[PDB]
Amino acid sequence: VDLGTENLYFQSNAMEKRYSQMTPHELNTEIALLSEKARKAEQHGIINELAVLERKITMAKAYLLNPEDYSPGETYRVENTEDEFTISYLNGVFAWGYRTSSPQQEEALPISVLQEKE
Ligand SMILES: [Cl-]
Repeated sequence: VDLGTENLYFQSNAMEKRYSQMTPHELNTEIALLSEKARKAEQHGIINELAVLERKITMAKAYLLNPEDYSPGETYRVENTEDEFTISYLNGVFAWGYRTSSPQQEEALPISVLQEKE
């Protein structure tokens, strides 16, 4: 068993544990540092790395938000897409629900990507 293929499960859990204990100021500092590294990756076209950093930023941003500001049963726009996502329930910093374009698939998205409808 090459459990190393699951490297990101352990990295992800460590990140979430770390962010869950941060103050808002610490999260803002983390996001600023990640954003500066992302800017550098973007300016050099290092796409893979830019994507890794942006996924971390999206997660850090979810820890700054308040899960109670999101409502089960409400439908939101998924940031940077033309999709709509209806929330089934919240757990941690994620909203479990489904996209109106794939209503047979329950799935989870960080609350930071849910935008109130316009
Ligand atoms: Cl995180």
